[PDB]
Amino acid sequence: SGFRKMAFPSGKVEGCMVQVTCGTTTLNGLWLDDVVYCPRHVICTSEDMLNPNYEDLLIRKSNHNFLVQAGNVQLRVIGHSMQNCVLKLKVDTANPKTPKYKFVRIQPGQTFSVLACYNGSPSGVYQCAMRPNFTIKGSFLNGSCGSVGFNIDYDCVSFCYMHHMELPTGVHAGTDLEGNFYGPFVDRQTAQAAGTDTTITVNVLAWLYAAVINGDRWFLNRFTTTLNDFNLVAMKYNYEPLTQDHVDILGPLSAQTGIAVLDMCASLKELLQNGMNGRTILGSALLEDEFTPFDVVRQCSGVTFQ
Amino acid sequence: SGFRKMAFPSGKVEGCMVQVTCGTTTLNGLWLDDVVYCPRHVICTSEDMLNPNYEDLLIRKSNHNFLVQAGNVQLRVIGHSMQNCVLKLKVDTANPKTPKYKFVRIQPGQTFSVLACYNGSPSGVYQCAMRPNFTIKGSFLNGSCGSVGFNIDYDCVSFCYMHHMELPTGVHAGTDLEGNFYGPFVDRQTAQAAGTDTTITVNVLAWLYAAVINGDRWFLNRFTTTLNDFNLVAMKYNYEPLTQDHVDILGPLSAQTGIAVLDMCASLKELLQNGMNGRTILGSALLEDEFTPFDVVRQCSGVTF
Ligand SMILES: O=C(CN1Cc2ccc(Cl)cc2[C@@]2(CCN(c3cncc4ccccc34)C2=O)C1)NCC1CC1
Ligand SMILES: O=C(CN1Cc2ccc(Cl)cc2[C@@]2(CCN(c3cncc4ccccc34)C2=O)C1)NCC1CC1
Ligand SMILES: [Cl-]
Repeated sequence: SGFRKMAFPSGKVEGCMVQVTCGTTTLNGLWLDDVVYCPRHVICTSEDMLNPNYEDLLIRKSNHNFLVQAGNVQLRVIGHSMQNCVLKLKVDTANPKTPKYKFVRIQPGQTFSVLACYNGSPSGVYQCAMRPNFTIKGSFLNGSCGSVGFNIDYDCVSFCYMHHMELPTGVHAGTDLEGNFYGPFVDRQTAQAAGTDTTITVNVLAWLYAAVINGDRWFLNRFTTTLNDFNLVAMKYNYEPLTQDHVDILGPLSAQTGIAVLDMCASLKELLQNGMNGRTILGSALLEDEFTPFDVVRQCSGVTFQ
Repeated sequence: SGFRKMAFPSGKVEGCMVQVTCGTTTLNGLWLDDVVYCPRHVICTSEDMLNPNYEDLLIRKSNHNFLVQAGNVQLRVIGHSMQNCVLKLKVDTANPKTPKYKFVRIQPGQTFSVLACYNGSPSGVYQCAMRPNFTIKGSFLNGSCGSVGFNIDYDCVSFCYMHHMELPTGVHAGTDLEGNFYGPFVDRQTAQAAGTDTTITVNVLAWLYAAVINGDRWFLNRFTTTLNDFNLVAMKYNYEPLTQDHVDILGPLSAQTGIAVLDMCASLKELLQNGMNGRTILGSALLEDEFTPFDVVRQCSGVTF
């Protein structure tokens, strides 16, 4: 029993974190085999950020301008290249702690663990979701750039995020491990703002199923809804539209509890209209949207507390 | 910017988790040097749990009755002993991944990271606090016994909890690594219940300071209070009494924000008597009490391990 915001064990990722320094700029790198991946803005000063010409800044650099430190050992850079917004530093030593891994680009609504790092040293691990506006609500200070997001389903680490910046509203933006930004952001200090964010409806529904599995049903009702009527109401509360794909993905949770997806949608409609009236759901007074259907199945018991 | 419920990196603990099997019971063990530590109830069947005589159950066991598996390697048990509610299995191989460590017993209000494990394999990591009633609000299924709680300071892992059982309300109970239970619990199948819990006041105050550090200031006011007048409010709302020690511990957070502790107490008093009026603090509609003053300082400074 219980339901917590749970991160993947971070050990496999901790063994990949290194410090990358270019001149006066220091940040984190990810060392997999003989390559260290890091944000390309490691080659920029604060003034370079207004309108950086990364190609012009990079051509002036040699391999020995990049200092890479793994623990208390200096790695030797023997090559460098830029791929989108990521710098790939070829080193002369393969990481002996390289886990089984993949680079995966995730969609909004998907969750992942973040290993926050400073100076190549891990400080903490927490769970995040890619928001519908492509930002993440992380906890990152200056020096955290290059910290990564990942999932570890079945002993293989799937790297999905690398940290690059904090937006004026205090939320965060970054790239996949190929250097492609999530959202319409650029690694430039120009006017950029997080678009209006919305609630991840399929995740709220998954978390309501989690509350039912753990033995709570106070929020259910005798009503049902059509998908379009549900969407017409939900969008009035800044909730993402629920698609037929989301209904399909909720199938196993619907089967385990015996509650049809559109019946749970009717409960969600009522909760949006009424609030919780002094009650909580899984120890929360707000509707939680950073647990996916897959996360609930992973954490919750396969047996419902009927 | 940002404020999240953050756990310590779990790598140093993952390298210590093993599977321990005794007959039909399978749970997790902690392998440090040549000893594997695990709940002593690994030697019990469901019927034994009704009224177990652990010394009598243990004397009937040989070293070869304990199957210890580290990854896909079988460890050989060469000795066994019991210390309080923990079983210590001497093995023929020292763990090459043993970190620098200490066994520490924590007080209620203190937080720690839990590395939830099943069959000796880590599944997840989350943060939690020892409640004033000595239970923890964890997330554990059958097979999670032997999973541990810990904190890190520099390179040293301080092991503070080992998981043993779930109570009827869905909360959890366990021991320190010397096998002493937190709370008035026993490792037996009998009627046991979590006592009435209270809110960790010093932690709520620390989290209000974290909200001010992050730009949330709507709840601040021109008022102050005495510690005596605040404690009368705390008792009325099921909050733990705030002591001069708690005020001293909040000193660095008070200095960073320029808000006196008793000044923050007057803000909490008004929140307790009026609610949030449709507002949130750090994305929460409830007053959060599972961040200590040290957790707030550590997260807002970037301490590494
Ligand atoms: O003070 C700056 C200037 N930043 C320009 C800029 C522009 C583009 C890119 Cl890709 C990167 C950056 C920087 C590189 C470091 N960085 C940070 C990343 N993660 C957490 C942070 C926490 C505090 C300060 C900085 C952080 C950036 O956003 C610095 N940004 C933050 C202001 C609130 C808005
Ligand atoms: O059905 C039982 C019988 N338990 C007796 C008992 C008595 C004393 C001790 Cl130390 C241990 C135990 C057991 C050993 C495993 N265990 C569990 C630990 N953590 C999460 C669990 C989740 C589900 C089931 C069991 C769990 C215990 O509490 C099993 N407990 C669950 C009922 C709510 C209360
Ligand atoms: Cl995805």
